[PDB]
Amino acid sequence: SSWIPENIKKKECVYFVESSKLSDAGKVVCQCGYTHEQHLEEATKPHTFQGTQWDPKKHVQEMPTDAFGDIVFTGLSQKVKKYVRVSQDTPSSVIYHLMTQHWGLDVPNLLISVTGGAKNFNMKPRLKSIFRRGLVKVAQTTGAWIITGGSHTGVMKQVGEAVRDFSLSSSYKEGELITIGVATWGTVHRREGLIHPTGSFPAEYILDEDGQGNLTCLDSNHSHFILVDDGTHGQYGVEIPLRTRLEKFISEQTKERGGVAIKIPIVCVVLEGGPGTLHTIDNATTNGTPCVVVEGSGRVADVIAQVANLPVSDITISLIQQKLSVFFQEMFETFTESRIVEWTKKIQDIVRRRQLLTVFREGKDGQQDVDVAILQALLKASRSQDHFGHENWDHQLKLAVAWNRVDIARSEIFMDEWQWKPSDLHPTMTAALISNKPEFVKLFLENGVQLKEFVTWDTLLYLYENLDPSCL
Amino acid sequence: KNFNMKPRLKSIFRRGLVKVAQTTGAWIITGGSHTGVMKQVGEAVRDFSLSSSYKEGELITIGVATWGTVHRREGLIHPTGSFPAEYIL
Amino acid sequence: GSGRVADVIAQVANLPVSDITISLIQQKLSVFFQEMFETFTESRIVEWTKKIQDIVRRRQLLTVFREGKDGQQDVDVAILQALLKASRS
Amino acid sequence: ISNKVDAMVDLLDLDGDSYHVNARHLLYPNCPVTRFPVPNEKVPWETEFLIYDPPFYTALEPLSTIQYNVVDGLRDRRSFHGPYTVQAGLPLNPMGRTGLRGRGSLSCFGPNHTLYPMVTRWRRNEDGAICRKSIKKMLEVLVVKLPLSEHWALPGGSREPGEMLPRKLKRILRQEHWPSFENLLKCGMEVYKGYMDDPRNTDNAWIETVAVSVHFQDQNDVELNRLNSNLHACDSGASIRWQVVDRRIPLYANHKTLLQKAAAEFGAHY
Amino acid sequence: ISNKVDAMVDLLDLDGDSY
Ligand SMILES: Nc1ncnc2c1ncn2[C@H]1C[C@H](O)[C@@H](COP(=O)(O)OP(=O)(O)O)O1
Ligand SMILES: [Zn+2]
Repeated sequence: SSWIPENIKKKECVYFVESSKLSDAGKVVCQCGYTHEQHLEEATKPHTFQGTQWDPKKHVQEMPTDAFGDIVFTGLSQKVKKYVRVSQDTPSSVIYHLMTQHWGLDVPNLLISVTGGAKNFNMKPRLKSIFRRGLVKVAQTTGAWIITGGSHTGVMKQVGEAVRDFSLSSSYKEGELITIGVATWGTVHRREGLIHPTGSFPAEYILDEDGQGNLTCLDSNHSHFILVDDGTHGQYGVEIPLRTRLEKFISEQTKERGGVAIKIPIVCVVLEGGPGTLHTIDNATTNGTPCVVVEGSGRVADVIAQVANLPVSDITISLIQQKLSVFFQEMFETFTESRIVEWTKKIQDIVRRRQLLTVFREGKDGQQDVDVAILQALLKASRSQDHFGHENWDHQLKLAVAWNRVDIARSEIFMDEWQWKPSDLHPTMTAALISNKPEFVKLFLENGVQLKEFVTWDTLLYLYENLDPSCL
Repeated sequence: KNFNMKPRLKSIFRRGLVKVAQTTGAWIITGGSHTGVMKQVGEAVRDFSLSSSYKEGELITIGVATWGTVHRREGLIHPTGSFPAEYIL
Repeated sequence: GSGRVADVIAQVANLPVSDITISLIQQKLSVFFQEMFETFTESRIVEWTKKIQDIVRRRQLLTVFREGKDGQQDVDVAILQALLKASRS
Repeated sequence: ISNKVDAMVDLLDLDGDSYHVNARHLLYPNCPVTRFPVPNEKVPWETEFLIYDPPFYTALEPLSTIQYNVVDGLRDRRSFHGPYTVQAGLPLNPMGRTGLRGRGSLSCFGPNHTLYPMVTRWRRNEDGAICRKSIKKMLEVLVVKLPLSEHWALPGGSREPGEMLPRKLKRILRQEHWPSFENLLKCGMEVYKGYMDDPRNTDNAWIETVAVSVHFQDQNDVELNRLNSNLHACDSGASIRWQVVDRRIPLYANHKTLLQKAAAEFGAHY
Repeated sequence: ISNKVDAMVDLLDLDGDSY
């Protein structure tokens, strides 16, 4: 409570230009997004003549944050949920510093990310079933961290409703999942009351979806909340670069096993979407994240599906208009000619990096939950990639034994070689025994790891430490 | 002394050895040394011979080696004959 | 599948002797002559083509036993196939 | 039966511009600017750029007393790709632009030269045995890292006039061996001379490269490798490590395409 | 088995004045 407003800062607009904009339903706006009545404390008055035209970055300076605490809702959920306010230029290093010992969160083991459409979405049954089943299967095992925005809209709300569908019946009870929400301070309905000078921490946020009007209310659905600010009011799509940078930083350098480096497997999955989803995928691909698209979601899945493995050159603008009439139907009105043509750069950028994008067939390929697609993406972008080393190999298998995919284990053997010594498979078979899947230990015995030197005194003590609580 | 082991090759070699040696009067010809599969042919020989109805030696395994390539030659030479022929391994 | 000698003979047994060149020997010198490359010299590498050619051109006295796809059993099938090929035919 | 019918099903079911994009790098590094979309059908100059509003970031037209694309002294002021073209008053960089004009926050005017050296030392275990590659001889190429950087950088850069040493080879490296390697560094065949796909180029200037490929028959080949290493002492770098730079080296994305063509320097299989 | 053989049968069977 004494480390923040000291190491985490905020960015605001230091003067007003009152450009002639009505902000739809409203009474005049600067361009800052706020009004003259509430535009900081001295920023309402003009600071001499800095400039007669608005461009944010040249004049803005830094002031500390004022939004921190833990949100407790009236009746929706009687539990503690932490939230922090972050700036746009804040490095991810200090943010990870905040997560580990300032919030009491352990090191991640999986960093699946979910992005999708907000207030432009539609529902069908078996897609919902697939999404929910994949969510609980990936989140209940290991220490997977699911990263998603902040809002209660569509599949974005359904990820959380699946979270509590699993959490209502849980042996450990309380919170077995760490779901982090990311949103922009500008796009928050009930900001009044979320600001405190030093700290009070009731952080009351009633979910009043009726009075939101134009800014979607924050969900009651994410365990941790990240609320970014850039100086913009009601502008979505601002946190796209920062989210990608943060997830990357928490991807490669949070563990030091082996004495050099450990790269935690990471996948971002997209369902439906629009321009903001396109920007998210583009920034994610530029940073170096494997991405998977679930086909059939609508209006975004097919376009990426039928350009993923196709050559980049033949993808023309004309092809974009032929793809603009079937899966850009309801969003054609908001798309203008100067705005339509931005859909070819980002798609080309994502496609030409074929090592970080895969398509998940809904009907004919991988007819199962999202585990097969996610692990295929991880093995394609982890083992076959020219950048990653040999240390993380031991971690793809530890991830795979949880997903009980032994055909993939057979497949991955043929291209890697553990010529040094087979003894590196003892730690993974320790976890295989607790996961209890016998095909993996059968593979281990047929590979030739001898059980004579495996079970040691400390090894058997650790195995006896992890009996199944269900049995007597 | 230049060899490596893997399980199912060992199983195939051993199974073939006992099946071919236990039936008929097959003579298995092999060198003299305890190294690798060269040692494993013999270890299969005693793996079969330890449990045998006729007992004693049901197999005739001949070893061929060069006198030059013998470690403990001292004591293997006799003028006419004493025949304890002690050779500690 | 045994290693460093089995594949080389396997993929030259039924192949024509003429196309087996010295260059083919060096392409076979990098994958199954890895640990023995140090002891093999240029004057000693080239002796690996005469003996292989001599064994191969007598196709009636050499056979290859597939570990996985042909004769998936103990060595009896391969041995009897060799005996019938070199005995009756 | 149930799984053999499955194994039976599978097999009887069977029985436009691709040009440089890295130059037009979105999210230009070291600058807070975003680009308008310039598709792959919009890479050539002849196509009409409907939304052409390029950035004007320069942290100026310093064209006075400096003849661009001309023969001005021993400055390498000529573009090797034939005559240049001008678009109204502002000339266009051949191949493509990247998003910076003039000189920018760089060292000085002229070209942002590059001069990549390389050193080889035999692998000592007990007498100097060689660990080959899977197929052919993979000679131990080696690179170094900049003292404060996230990437490995060879001791090269913009060639200072009259010196030919880009301030990084003569310093923070070996001592008392400077004159020896300078003669060798100007004796070799190039890997590529021309504009190259990097997100750190300029519209008014570009990179002219000089490269030399040299192999030492012994790790003690005079003072080039043995005495140079014996007289080299940094004593300031926080981290140091030595590895053979195979496909595992995280160099520039610029350098991978250069290496794809420079693999022919030795003819070995990478 | 009974319906997969049926699904198997189908595809290998294959694999003047107009005024
Ligand atoms: N390949 C490259 N081309 C141009 N600038 C590069 C570059 N790689 C890195 N830079 C940038 C990062 C440094 O902060 C900056 C320093 O530039 P400088 O040394 O002042 O001039 P110059 O780029 O001519 O050498 O160069
Ligand atoms: Zn304002």
